[PDB]
Amino acid sequence: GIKAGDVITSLNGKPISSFAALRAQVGTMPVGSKLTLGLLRDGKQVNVNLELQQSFNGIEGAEMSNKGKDQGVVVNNVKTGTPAAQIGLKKGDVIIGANQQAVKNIAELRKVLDSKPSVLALNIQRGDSTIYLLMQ
Amino acid sequence: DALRVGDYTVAIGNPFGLGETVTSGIVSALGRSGLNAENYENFIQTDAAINRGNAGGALVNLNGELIGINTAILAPDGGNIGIGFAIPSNMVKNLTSQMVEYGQVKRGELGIMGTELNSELAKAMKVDAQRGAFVSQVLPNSSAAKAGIKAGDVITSLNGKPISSFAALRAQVGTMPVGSKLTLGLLRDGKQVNVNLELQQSVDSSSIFNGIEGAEMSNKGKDQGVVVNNVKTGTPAAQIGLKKGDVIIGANQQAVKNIAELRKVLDSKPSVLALNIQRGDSTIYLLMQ
Amino acid sequence: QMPSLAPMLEKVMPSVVSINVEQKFMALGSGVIIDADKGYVVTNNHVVDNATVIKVQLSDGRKFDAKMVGKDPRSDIALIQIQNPKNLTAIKMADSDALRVGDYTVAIGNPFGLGETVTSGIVSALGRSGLNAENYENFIQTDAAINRGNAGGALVNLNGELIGINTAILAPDGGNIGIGFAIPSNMVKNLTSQMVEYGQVKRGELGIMGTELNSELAKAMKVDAQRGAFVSQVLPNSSAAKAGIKAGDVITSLNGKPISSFAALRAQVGTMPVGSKLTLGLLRDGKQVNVNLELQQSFNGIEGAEMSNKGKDQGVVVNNVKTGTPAAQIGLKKGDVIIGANQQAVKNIAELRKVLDSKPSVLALNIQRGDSTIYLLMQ
Amino acid sequence: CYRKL
Amino acid sequence: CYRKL
Amino acid sequence: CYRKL
Amino acid sequence: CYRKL
Amino acid sequence: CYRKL
Repeated sequence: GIKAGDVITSLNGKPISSFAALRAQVGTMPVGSKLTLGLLRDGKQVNVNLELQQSFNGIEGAEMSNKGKDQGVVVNNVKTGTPAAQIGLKKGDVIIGANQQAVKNIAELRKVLDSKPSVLALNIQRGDSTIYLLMQ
Repeated sequence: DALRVGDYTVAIGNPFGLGETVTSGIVSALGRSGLNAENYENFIQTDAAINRGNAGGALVNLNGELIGINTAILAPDGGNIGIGFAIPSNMVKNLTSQMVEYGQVKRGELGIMGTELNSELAKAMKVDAQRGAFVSQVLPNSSAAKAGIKAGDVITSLNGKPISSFAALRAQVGTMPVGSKLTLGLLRDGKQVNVNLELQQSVDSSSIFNGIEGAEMSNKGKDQGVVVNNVKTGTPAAQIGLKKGDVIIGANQQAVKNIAELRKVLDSKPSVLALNIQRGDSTIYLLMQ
Repeated sequence: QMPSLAPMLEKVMPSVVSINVEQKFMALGSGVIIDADKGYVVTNNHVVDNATVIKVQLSDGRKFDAKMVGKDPRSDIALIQIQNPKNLTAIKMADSDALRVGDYTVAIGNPFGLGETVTSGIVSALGRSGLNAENYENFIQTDAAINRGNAGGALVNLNGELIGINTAILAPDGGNIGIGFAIPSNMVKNLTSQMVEYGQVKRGELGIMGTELNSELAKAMKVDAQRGAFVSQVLPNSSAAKAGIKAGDVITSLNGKPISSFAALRAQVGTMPVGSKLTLGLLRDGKQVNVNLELQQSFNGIEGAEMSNKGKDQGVVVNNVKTGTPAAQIGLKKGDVIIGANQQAVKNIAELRKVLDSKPSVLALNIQRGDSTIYLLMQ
Repeated sequence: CYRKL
Repeated sequence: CYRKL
Repeated sequence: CYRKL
Repeated sequence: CYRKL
Repeated sequence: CYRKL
């Protein structure tokens, strides 16, 4: 519940010297650190608690959503900016087989990507016509 | 297709307009491609000396039978340094055979896609051969798919003759008539299934642009007009604001409802030409030259 | 019926490769397999030096990985070993000394990376040198086309037998002008096989100093030959001295083979391993002198001083130190007797070995310079 | 790159 | 750097 | 007039 | 210029 | 410029 135009004046009760102080004073708290600020929006001191953030088991800028009956992983709608986007991936793909080895879930997918295949030539029914895809 | 890396070659041509000069050498290597990524390259490499003006010259074996037409060299200073490149006679005989009957080339179409099979892919894909053509995409309703071409195969044979590279097999096929029939050896899971095939058709519109090419325009419906499905920004046809979903009649008081009706009068070479395109209900104009 | 090289090349192209090497640069080049079972490839040192990774790609497509085995920047031969090698093809050696100017040659390599390329030619000349002054070179010269990336390649005769390794070319523009050089097989044989047994090239020298023999010297000193090797001084206590070569001698033949130039012989024997025996053909006072020789180097000792035992369990003695050596810098002088080192009473050089084999960062030697008792410090 | 055939 | 001639 | 390969 | 060998 | 906290 921090909106624009506000001004931060505390950090766990301690007055703050500058923004570059605060920038540092939290660049050193580990991810998920919980802190409580002091705030100024239009002449009112409001106290706000918080938790840091980072900057189905996905792989290399993607999103691996499982599918039913142990047939293979599935996802649509991959973000366009990833290195997993310039591979040729579109919205709406399935999983079935991996490196002449049948992959039927995320556990079978990692047991392919665990052995570090430089080839990564894996694909399934992508859309409505069977095709083959490659990476790395 | 009988040449081997080792046969002796004798080149002919006219370097530096001196006249008919002969050179001797050998087939340095076969199936060379990629020095210009766009065009179809299955170059025969010869150490026979070749310089400026040798192009279109004959490369013939020791009986004097044409095995190639010399087309390129590799010369950092523009002088032969032991590398000549020649297009094989079997690709040449095919295109000389298309330019006689048709006057142009009937661009053949198979219905697959692929990419050069390196030695890495065959390691994980558990494929036996290291050089081939990996059929990534099998296009539907295509004559290629009709033969049962699998997704994830590697083409390794063409008329029982092995294949050097994809861009060579790609080149070896793009030099053929629209109604030819050829065989391909495969390697699906360990079975070398050879399948016959046929190519199926493919009307370019960059020849109507003539320097202002920006995007792809075809024909609409029952000649209601040209087509603008193309949506390109920053192209030679972009500053002139040709956006999507807008074709009309035509320019300079010309009734243009198809691609041909446009070409009838555009090629009367007018000084300035102004389309009539209409977006939604808005009838606008748009000028060129 | 037309003759062709395709029958010979069909059997030989498997034995040439292409190699790739990777602030940090990425290199092209060519190599050639010497031993199929172990996967030994040879190439030029100037493609595989400063190599983080070495990637060999055979004739058929199969990329592999290789590590270094030896190197020799003085002749420019370096050897790699392919990792996890299966189904390899070794090229057959030839004896370079059978080469003659006018013979036919085939050059296989990977020029400009394009792929395995074959180029034909003849033996332009032999025994060429003088392009890199401080280098061992007995080059074969060929008019066979050779360019960048063809280095470390194969020069084989019409029977596919390896006669030499393509190395350097003379070309002002950066493209072959008809002058390509190659290192002879027999030198490559000597350099490679040394890297497998010893890991490095151990190339001790017999002790002649001297200079080229020119036609002007032929007149001044009544010498029947115009090209050879002239002996200034022989090193003392060297094989050259022991064998009875004297100053003012002229070397005309090596092992019955004639010599082209002093710079060639300087290279042919620079690749021979330590202790190799040989026979030279000399010329003193216009008469044929034939000699027999054995090359020589350039526990029971230490870096600078020579230590032997003395008495029963008393301790080792430094019997001579050469001035300027490391062991003379640490202060050890003639006559010193070592009774203890690092609080460990020493007797033989064997109790000293285990102490020294600890490789400690410091050495406190309980020596006895004369009658006094002192300590000496090293490392 | 992508290749068409 | 390939020249065509 | 000095080159290497 | 004399070179050892 | 603008630096994220």
